[PDB]
Amino acid sequence: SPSNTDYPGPHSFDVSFQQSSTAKSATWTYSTELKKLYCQIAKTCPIQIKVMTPPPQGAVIRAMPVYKKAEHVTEVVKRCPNHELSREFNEGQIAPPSHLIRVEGNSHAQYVEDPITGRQSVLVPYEPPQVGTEFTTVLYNFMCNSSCVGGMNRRPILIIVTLETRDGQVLGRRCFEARICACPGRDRKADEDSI
Amino acid sequence: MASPSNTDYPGPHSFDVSFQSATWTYSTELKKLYCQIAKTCPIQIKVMTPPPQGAVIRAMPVYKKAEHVTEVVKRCPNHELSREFNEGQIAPPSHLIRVEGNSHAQYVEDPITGRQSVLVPYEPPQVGTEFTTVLYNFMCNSSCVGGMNRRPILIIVTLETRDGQVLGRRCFEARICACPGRDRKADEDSIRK
Amino acid sequence: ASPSNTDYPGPHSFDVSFQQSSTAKSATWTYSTELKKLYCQIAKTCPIQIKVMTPPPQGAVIRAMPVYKKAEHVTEVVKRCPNHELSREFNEGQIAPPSHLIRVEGNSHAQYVEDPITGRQSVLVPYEPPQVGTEFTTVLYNFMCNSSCVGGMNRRPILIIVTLETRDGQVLGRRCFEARICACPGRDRKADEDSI
Amino acid sequence: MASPSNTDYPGPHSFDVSFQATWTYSTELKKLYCQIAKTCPIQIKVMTPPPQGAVIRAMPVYKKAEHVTEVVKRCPNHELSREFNEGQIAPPSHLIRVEGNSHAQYVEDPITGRQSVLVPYEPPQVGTEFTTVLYNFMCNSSCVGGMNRRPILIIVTLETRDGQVLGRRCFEARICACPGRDRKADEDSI
DNA sequence: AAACATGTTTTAAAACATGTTT
DNA sequence: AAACATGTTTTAAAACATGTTT
Ligand SMILES: [Zn+2]
Ligand SMILES: [Zn+2]
Ligand SMILES: [Zn+2]
Ligand SMILES: [Zn+2]
Repeated sequence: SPSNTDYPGPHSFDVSFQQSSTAKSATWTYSTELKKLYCQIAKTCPIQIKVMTPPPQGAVIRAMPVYKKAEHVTEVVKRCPNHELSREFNEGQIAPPSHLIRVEGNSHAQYVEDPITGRQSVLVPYEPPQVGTEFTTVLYNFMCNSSCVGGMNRRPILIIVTLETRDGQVLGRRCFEARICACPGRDRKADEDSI
Repeated sequence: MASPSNTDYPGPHSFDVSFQSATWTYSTELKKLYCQIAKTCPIQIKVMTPPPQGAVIRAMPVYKKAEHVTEVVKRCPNHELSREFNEGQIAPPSHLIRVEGNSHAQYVEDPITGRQSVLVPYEPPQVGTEFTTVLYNFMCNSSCVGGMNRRPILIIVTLETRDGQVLGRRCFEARICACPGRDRKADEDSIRK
Repeated sequence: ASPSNTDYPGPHSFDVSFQQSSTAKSATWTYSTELKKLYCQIAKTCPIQIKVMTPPPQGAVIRAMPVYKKAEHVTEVVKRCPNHELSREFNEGQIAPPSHLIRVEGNSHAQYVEDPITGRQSVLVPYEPPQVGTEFTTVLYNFMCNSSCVGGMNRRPILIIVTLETRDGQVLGRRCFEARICACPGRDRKADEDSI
Repeated sequence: MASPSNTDYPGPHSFDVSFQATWTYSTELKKLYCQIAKTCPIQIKVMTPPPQGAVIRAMPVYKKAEHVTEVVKRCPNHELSREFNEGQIAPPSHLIRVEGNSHAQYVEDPITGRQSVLVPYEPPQVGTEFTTVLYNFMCNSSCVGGMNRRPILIIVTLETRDGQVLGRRCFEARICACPGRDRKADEDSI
């Protein structure tokens, strides 16, 4: 299984979330001290990238899901069959109906499965912020609930976003848990009460 | 052309269907069948004069709400592809309704309408029995995402001539769920308005 | 492969049967003919009646071998649970291997045997014709574990396979019956009977 | 010698044991009902600190005189089974085990053949009034080949580094499958 | 024999988790 | 949001099966 350890690296690589409009019906929200994303299915979810020094030539940003619990860590993470086949969300998408993670607003995006591992992940060419901007924003879409039967089956997962050299050398990586449910607002308020 | 009829039609042979926290339960006041997935469901047929020759009994599911009637009712992709319940089995894996205990049961998909149903040759009751019994199995829960997506359905059991002329028809709503007992009681209190 | 359990009267019309089952409510054993099943308390002696219609050959023998009833289990040898196999109780000064489920009492020629390849255990007795004026040759069997013995039969039904054989193990006849070794043969039998 | 004593002896340090489902304890019957292998928390209390290498020993013994002389051990089934015996520092025969303490040491008396398990005594955590010991019982009371439904008593003893007894408390233990049911049973029985 | 004892299974009820409707 | 809907899990109670005690 692939690494899931925070490694800031040569470019002080960092992922973070802009304000989580606590406005009850927020499409997604983020608990900082839980290191957890609460996102509704398919809704676009902006992620912030910051680097302390410019990265290599044609560096890239990969996003890969993986289960949290040790017992499942071995098993790939993809969309449950119901979702993989159903008409919704698939319409005319440049992404394979199996991949749980999609990037929005980037035709340079490119999805991928590893012949060997057969693990699914989406890559995007790193691109520095615009003038007077501190972050590079990447738009993500998560295509199944963390409760789809025939998929995550209510089995927690976490996203492993990593920065890499055009040829796969790991320049940095960060990780957060992701529960994609119907009420991120409520499921977060509650999670913050279990303690 | 139009969506299959759902009006009761006793017909010339006075065709009627009836039912005897168990595997299922039937509310007569709501004409609705509550039952667990894949479990066996006994349905009682009754006629008052023997039906014709190759007379058959066909069961076909169809959505209850007008908003959905035009969509064929089938199993969700999950269940249709799963190994579970489809191992040794002659029912095409997509068919919602199956019949167990009858080797003559034949599944059919309309070449034009694409509708799926399962027929059984009609046979009179056993000697001293008043009912011909048919054993039905329902292969998806009503809530199956990718399938019925909790849209209510009606079962349309129809007595037909060897060549598909309808001789009788009875209907009832079917709610395939995990706790027929609970859910039925729910609907019952719901009207306790 | 798993040994055969089909009745085979054979050339000598070999048959097995049981005398009165004395019901008594507290009988040490009882046999249901309609279920071909023997109900009997552990260790208590169990008389079985053999009958032939023509004398068997020379060193002809009678072998009794237990085997699981259900296909799911047929391949597992039937032996005593570890508790009983190690206990002093019953193994006191016995000539019989402490692991063997079936024993025969009252016969010094009885010989226990474990198949070197199959590992199956059985007990043989040299065949002897009935006493003068008697129609049956009687064999006294003892069953050393209750059916429910954890670590052993674990409530898996068994069948007893009594077989008439040639001095060199060629089978001449075979009869079978289910055996339920329990604490209240009376109760349990009545149970199975009401059950149907 | 004679069979180990079972009389309560608070001793100089006012040694006492008590209890805070997987188990339940009846105070009126001084009897512990609990499932096999499931963890059982027991609360020790002293009023003055025990000596140096002071230890807490737990030893099972039959309750009825008819049986007191027989060592209490695991039935052959459980003693040989792989189940509960895989990676274990406890000898597979010992009825009583302690979980969560690497210093726990099992012992068999060379002469009496009795088995028990000791744990070095340690004062409660700061702001806690009880030292807690986690006990596991590895056979049901009914185990054929073992306890064969003969009731037992647990004898938890506070001892000096060299086995001089400083305090002793006792309680009956019934290891079964439904502590709840069985306890209610004994309660109605009276 | 009848009543009990006691581990297992079956059934029933609540409680959860989480998506939808009002 | 608040209430509901609905499959899963947890807990509780009965019912079994079967050996022991009275
Ligand atoms: Zn899905
Ligand atoms: Zn389905
Ligand atoms: Zn045994
Ligand atoms: Zn044991």
